[PDB]
Amino acid sequence: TTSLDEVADIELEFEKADVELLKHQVELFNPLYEKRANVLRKIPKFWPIAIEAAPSDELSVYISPEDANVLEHLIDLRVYRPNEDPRDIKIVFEFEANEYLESNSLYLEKLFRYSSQKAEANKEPSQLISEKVNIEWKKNKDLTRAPSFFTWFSWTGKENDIFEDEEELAIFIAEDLYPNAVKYFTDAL
Amino acid sequence: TSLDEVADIELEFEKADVELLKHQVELFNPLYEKRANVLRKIPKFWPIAIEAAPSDELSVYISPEDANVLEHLIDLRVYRPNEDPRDIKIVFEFEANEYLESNSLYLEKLFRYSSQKAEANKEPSQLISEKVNIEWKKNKDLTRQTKGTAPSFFTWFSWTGKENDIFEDEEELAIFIAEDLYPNAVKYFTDALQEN
Repeated sequence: TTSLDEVADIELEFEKADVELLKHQVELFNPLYEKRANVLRKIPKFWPIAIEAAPSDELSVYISPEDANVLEHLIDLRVYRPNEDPRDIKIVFEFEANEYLESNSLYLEKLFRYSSQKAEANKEPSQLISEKVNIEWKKNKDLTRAPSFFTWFSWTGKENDIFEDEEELAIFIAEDLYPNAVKYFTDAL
Repeated sequence: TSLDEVADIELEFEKADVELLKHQVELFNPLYEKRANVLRKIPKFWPIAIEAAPSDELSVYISPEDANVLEHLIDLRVYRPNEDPRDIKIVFEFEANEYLESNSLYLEKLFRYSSQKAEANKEPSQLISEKVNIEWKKNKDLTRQTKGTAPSFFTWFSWTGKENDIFEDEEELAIFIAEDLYPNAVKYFTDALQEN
């Protein structure tokens, strides 16, 4: 067992501490977020304003002028880490009634699961996989057919192992947009 | 208003970030010490990891001559030794070389989180620091450059943040060392080791 072997093993210990730390983060921030979320819902167009105020190259860049008409009715956004593996992120979008989305799809939920295999096998690592989230577009308002922001909901990451815009966006929502929504909104004044 | 309620809540988030960082420190302190003991057995680990780290955050500030000094960097440590876990101490240790006198082989730079500075242009300046004295051997002082306007990496040690600028690249570098290079060092090293 070389020093090179020791280092790789110790790195596995760091991964476990990372998971322990996220567990603690989950306990800490869940009540704060729930409490924040029910105040934010009373602030008209809080989320499209915060998204617009967020760095455009992180999100705004992917949003059509038409995508923006849908997102104008985004009334709620939430991020969860609901699984025993705290690295899985669940992102929720809720829209008020509008001209584009059938009312079944006014609530859209997407789950990104940490993958052992994908993480194990540039090399800026891709770690996340997801299931296609179905959207019922109103006839005939389907922006999924430049590309629409809403195509992000079909991404799976199971086709290759490149770290793509969709996965990076998922992390931005979870680790930046969501914690900082209030700062971004206030920046907008 | 319901926007002044958001305010009160936002202060709770701020208390929680700090609580969370405090837990992080107790959690990782011994892991870093264990890791550091093994890394010291691995020659050139730090210059190899510095080199493999993203160039746009680090090696861009490193002239070839700087790099030559860094070939002799035998240890790098980051501490959060104070009450406020946002205070960072960054420690460089060098083996003997042509550039540093023996009492500058150990270089220590502390950054304090200043809430007054942080209260006052998107990732605004939050840290303050003291100049770290470096004793250079005769005619080896890399910070002494008039022409050749690009500052040696080593001018970073004199940054204080006590008088403010628009951006503070130096602070950005400090955070990168603390929050990216040091935690991801083994990952970076491994990328190089396995660029086969």
